[PDB]
Amino acid sequence: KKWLGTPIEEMRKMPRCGIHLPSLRPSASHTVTVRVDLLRAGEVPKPFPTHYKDLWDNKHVKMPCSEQNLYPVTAGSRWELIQTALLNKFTRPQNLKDAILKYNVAYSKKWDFTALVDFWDKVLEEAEAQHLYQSILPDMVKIALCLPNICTQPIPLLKQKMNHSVTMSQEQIASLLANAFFCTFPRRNAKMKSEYSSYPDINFNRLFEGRSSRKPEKLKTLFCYFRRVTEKKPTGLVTFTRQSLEDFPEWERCEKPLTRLHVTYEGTIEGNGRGMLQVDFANRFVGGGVTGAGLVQEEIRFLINPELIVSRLFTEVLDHNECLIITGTEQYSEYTGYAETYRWARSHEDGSEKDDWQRRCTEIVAIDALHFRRYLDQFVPEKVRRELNKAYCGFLRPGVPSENLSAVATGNWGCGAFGGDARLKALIQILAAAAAERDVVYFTFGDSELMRDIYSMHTFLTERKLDVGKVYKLLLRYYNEECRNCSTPGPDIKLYPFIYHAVES
Ligand SMILES: Nc1ncnc2c1ncn2[C@@H]1O[C@H](COP(=O)(O)OP(=O)(O)OC[C@H]2NC[C@H](O)[C@@H]2O)[C@@H](O)[C@H]1O
Repeated sequence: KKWLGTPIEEMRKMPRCGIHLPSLRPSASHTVTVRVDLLRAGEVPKPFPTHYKDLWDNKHVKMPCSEQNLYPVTAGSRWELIQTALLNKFTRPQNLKDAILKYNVAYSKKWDFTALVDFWDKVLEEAEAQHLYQSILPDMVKIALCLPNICTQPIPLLKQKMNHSVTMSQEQIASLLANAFFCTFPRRNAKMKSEYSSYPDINFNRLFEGRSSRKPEKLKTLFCYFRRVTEKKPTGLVTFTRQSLEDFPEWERCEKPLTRLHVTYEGTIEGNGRGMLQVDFANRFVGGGVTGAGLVQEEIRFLINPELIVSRLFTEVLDHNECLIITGTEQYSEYTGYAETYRWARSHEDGSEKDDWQRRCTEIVAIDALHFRRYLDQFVPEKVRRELNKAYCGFLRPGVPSENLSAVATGNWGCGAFGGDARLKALIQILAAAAAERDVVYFTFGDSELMRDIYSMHTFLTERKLDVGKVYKLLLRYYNEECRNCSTPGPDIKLYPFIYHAVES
């Protein structure tokens, strides 16, 4: 049997479980960059304000089209330099390289474009390369240079400790990412960098470097997205929300019961978690190394839903008590394989429903697990409380009643690159969801024994009526009784057998 637990169709999904969405209006906590009054279905949103307003300070994104974006000639407008550079024709890779370097002269010998030249000549066919520079690259420049006219409102930086949302259009995002592709964002490339050292990289320069055989598949995935939005302008909105909690459960005395579980070894979070809160196994610098090296769960999601990539422009590094909730992004590509075997399969027509704010019903939460430098560290109670607290922040929607919350679609969070133990992390998530009072759909990603063990454990704890606080205390018991006074890196018994034994006595 390929799944276990509650049947998947008894789990709450959006937009069916949701409360009627109230009128979309700006707020001290909500930035909205489009004309709400003119917002209609299938209609490309209008910007608000109508004409470019500029801020060049330490609270908002520094835009390439700002008058204060200067370069040494006397002080010259780098924006005029960007327009000059890109309005040239592209016949070969060198002409895009030389164009991008005109306004990034400091990095003229730190930036390699080997992956791009190979993609242009070797990987793509002639009719594919010809279509790239005669249609796709020109149409990318048009939307990039229209940034002033499309992004009229300053975009606020989502800093540590801020509970704030920014609601933006897909066309606006299209423009920003087009600018990112051409590496136009100022003050965002420094290594010794001061101001944006706590933000992820935004400019795409590293997408052209290296001799990795997966660089072309990243380009294909992004050029699939760019080709799409260029041809037919997208009409949706995307909300990015930074959540930062101060009051977490007192886990040891939490009387809340466990909730329902559906767990399967077939399918994926994105493929089979439609209308559910889909977890992104993030880096605290959101997006990971999507714009560079790195091609695992987060990056892949960031590439097939590239409108997530723009979050890197305004999202400060996540502290332990924080997550980034992105609602509205569209999936543009399909893929095969994973990491070194990842490949772009084809375009994907997203058939998701949209809400009263014209966002696609796709909620993604970025929560960073801890990167454990050795296996035994994660069982230390403070590391357990941290991961619980991170997941709990990822799942909790205060302001929404629990019966109006979808299930969470998640998986082996923290247990790939970050060396976590899936059984420990599964239980952590199940406990987090229970505190947040939501159901869990778990994808073990091809692992059947893990599915059985997770189900059996959930069932055992449910039928003995043990609450969050009792299970938490068992985890603290596991460390003290079997991990603390431990001879070699491994203890004499694993977590699950310990729980079974300790509860049965
Ligand atoms: N699409 C999908 N669905 C469900 N499960 C998946 C999927 N893709 C991968 N996985 C499973 O999740 C596991 C964890 O993936 P990984 O990307 O290693 O997550 P980590 O949290 O360990 O890694 C965090 C780091 N990696 C990329 C980020 O930028 C972080 O720096 C991985 O081993 C797979 O078993």
